[PDB]
Formats: sequence, C-alpha cells, structure tokens
Amino acid sequence: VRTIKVFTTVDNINLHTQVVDMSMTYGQQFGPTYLDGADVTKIKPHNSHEGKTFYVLPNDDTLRVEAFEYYHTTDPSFLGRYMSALNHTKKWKYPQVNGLTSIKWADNNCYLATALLTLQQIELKFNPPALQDAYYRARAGEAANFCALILAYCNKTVGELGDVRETMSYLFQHANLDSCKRVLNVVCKTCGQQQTTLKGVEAVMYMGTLSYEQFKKGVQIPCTCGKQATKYLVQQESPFVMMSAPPAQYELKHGTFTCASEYTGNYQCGHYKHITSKETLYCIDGALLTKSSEYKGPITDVFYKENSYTTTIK
Ligand SMILES: C[C@H](c1cccc2ccccc12)N(C)Cc1c[nH]c2ccccc12
Ligand SMILES: [Cl-]
Ligand SMILES: [Zn+2]
Repeated sequence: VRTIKVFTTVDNINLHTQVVDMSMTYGQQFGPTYLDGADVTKIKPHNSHEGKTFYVLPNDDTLRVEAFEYYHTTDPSFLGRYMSALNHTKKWKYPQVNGLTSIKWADNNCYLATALLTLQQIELKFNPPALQDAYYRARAGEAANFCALILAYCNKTVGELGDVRETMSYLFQHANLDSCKRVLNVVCKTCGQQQTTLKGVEAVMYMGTLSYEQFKKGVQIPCTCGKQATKYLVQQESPFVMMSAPPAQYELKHGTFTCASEYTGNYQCGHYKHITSKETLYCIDGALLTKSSEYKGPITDVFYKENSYTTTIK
C-alpha cells in the first residue's frame, strides 16, 4: 500500500492532514473532492499531490462548524457550487482600470464586474470571513474567489445573465447594515400622512428613482386609495444609499454621486457598464476605459455617499 500526505479543508483556513491510499480515488476516501476548483472525486492520487490542499464536503460535525463559521450558510450544495464557479472564474482576467479591479468580458459577467467595481467604492463590511477574505484578494487584483462566492451566494451559475440590483440585495444580507436606518413620510391628499422606519438592507436600497436629491424633496407614488401621494426622506443613517429605477436616459453630474450602473438592452438581454466620479467621469466597460466631463445614458442604479441626513421639512 503506497500513500502520500495531503491536507483536506472546507475553508482553506483549517487544514486537516490525511494519509491517502494511492490505489483508491479521492472520492472513495473523502467523498466529493476538489483540487484548485477541479472535481477530482473520480481521480486517483498522483505523486505531485503530496502536500497539496484539497477541498471536501463537510461530512462530520467538525467540518460543518468550520464551513458554517467561514461561509455563514448550512446549504450543503454551497461548497460544490462555489468550486464549480471558481473552476471558471480562476480563468477570467481582472484588469486594473483607474486603480480599480474590473473583469474582462466573458460568460455574461458584465453584471458581476459592475457589482465588483461598486463594492470597491462604497463603505461596507462583509460578515462571513469567506467574503471578507475574498474581497481583500479582489482588491489585491485576484477577484476569482470573490466572483465565485458571489455566484454561489446568489445561486447563479457562470454564463447566466444577471441584475446588479438583485446581486447587491443578496450580498447586502451578508454585510453589517444592522444599524442602517431610514425614516420616510408619505403625504396623500385623501389618506393623510404616514411615517415609516426601515432598518437594514431596506434602509439603503430604493426602487423607482435614481435621484437622491429628488427622494429628499418628494417622489410621486401610487397610494392604496388610487391617487398619487408624495414620499420623501425624513432621516437617513447609513454609509451609502443605492437608488435604482428601470433603465431610462439620465444625466450624471461630476461630483454629485459615487458611481452608477449603465444598462443597455432589454429585460432579457443587455450589457452593463460602470460610471464612476473621480476628478472627471470614467466609464469602465470591463477592460475598456473612456472618460468625459459629461454623461447622458441609460442608468438603472446610482450609489451615493451618506453618513447622517435629517430633512429640514417640518
Ligand atoms: C437592469 C435590468 C432591468 C431592471 C429593472 C427593470 C427593467 C426594465 C426594463 C429593462 C431592464 C430592466 N435587469 C438586468 C433585468 C433583470 C432583472 N432580474 C434579472 C435576472 C436575470 C437576468 C436579468 C434580470
Ligand atoms: Cl469586508
Ligand atoms: Zn391615499
């Protein structure tokens, strides 16, 4: 019986030394096994595997605690889905554009590139160590693990078309937004006024207007009575806000926003670009960078810096 030593892991933090039989498959010895994202379940050990780290499914109480503490999920499919995405994302290119890590276009990844660019510019702390650790690598120019984790957390596969807003709402569930707070007042000429308070993810995201200034002054929404009412922002406590609406032609003014999602196409099929406000306006389209003093284009998300806002409307 010939053997080598390898490490198995669910997290790549806690390594578990294993003596492996070179006459059995990894699958026979460990269950589903991954080597740098590749499924080696049905492969027999090779001498070059000595001292390498293999991922395995949590098949005992030790591994399940380690996996839960790292990923903050008990979904047994998660590790498998992360490894299948990572097997493709480790082959993408991560261009440095304007001091930011982007992604060269591939497998409809424009929505992921736009989310990655946005996450480098808004103030957000991820709760799971997996996302904290992979985000740090993405900043250092190696975003493959971060992109594969986003796909696993959102239950999306490489190649699937995606929406930036939907992606940010899933990721924001894993971010520490617990103390974010939004107070709204809605004024109806029939029904009167209604003040509500939102906490967490709901406190930082709004669907129906791109303009943070217009949200502060009043937006028109349908009341339950069938009239139009006026909704406005009374108080905001958060490090950023995300304002979204169905794609429409919109003017981004230098200095008035952090970054924005441009979307061209239709609900089914389309392309995201990323607009950021530095000393001038930059349009990041994967690896491609164009700059202008002005922008007009089909915008669907705008991100704004915030700390504490209280309306002066009495
Ligand atoms: C920006 C876009 C979108 C957002 C909101 C309203 C829209 C109205 C008309 C056309 C596009 C619209 N996403 C990508 C479409 C989209 C939403 N969820 C998805 C899931 C998978 C693929 C695309 C999508
Ligand atoms: Cl973080
Ligand atoms: Zn009403």
